[PDB]
Amino acid sequence: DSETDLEALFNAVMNPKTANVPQTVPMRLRKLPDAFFKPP
Amino acid sequence: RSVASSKLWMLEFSAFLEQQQDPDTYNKHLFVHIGLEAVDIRQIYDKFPEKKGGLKDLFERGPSNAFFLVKFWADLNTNGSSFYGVSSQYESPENMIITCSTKVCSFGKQVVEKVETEYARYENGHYSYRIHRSPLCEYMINFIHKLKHLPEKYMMNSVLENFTILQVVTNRDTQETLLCIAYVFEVSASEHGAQHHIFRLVKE
Ligand SMILES: *C(=O)CCCCCCCCCCCCC
Repeated sequence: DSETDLEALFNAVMNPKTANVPQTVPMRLRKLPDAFFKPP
Repeated sequence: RSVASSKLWMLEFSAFLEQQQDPDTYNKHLFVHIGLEAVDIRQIYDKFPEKKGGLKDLFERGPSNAFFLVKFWADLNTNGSSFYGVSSQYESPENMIITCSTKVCSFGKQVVEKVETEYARYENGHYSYRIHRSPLCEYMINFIHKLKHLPEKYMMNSVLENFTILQVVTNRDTQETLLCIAYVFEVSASEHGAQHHIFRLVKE
């Protein structure tokens, strides 16, 4: 596999059953300011 | 002067699509545009290239006042005669030769790097540097096309979770970090269109 594979990246969201990408911590679950998620 | 270190200030930054309707008519759409709370940099290291010359390495070498995180809400609401461009403008008290390196990352891994060299123009007591109508790389054009062809806006944000851009502006001769900007993206859902927030990156 390749982490930089563009097709895989988009396939992971379009067809979650066949997702083959690194698993990560969503930004909303991280220690970040409120302003990061609320637009001005 | 938000995106500014002691040596360099980015006054303007924008990515755009320009369409030529006829020889005298041009339509331009802005995806993002710029024209300070602290974020713990450790919270975003995994999203950018690491090892020597990577984000952690760059930040540790400093200066710490050159390091920024920009969160964009991109405006993707737009339609042979097209040009995808990036424009940016900088000012400095110093007459330097600067290099601008832009790295596009997926899952923190570099996919492509674009490198530009810029020379100074004297302007009202200071020196101005402009990257004018720099061509957006094919990867970025295709990425935008694939985003817009996703059925749902939540799918767009899901993809963009693992998509980042790192911009490092350097003094070519001294290798000093003049500005380092980490970019994170979401899709704009607002009537206002493109929006942004700018943070300082701090060690803890
Ligand atoms: C290719 O040469 C890399 C150059 C990338 C320049 C950064 C422009 C930012 C693109 C913003 C468009 C929004 C995409 C969601």
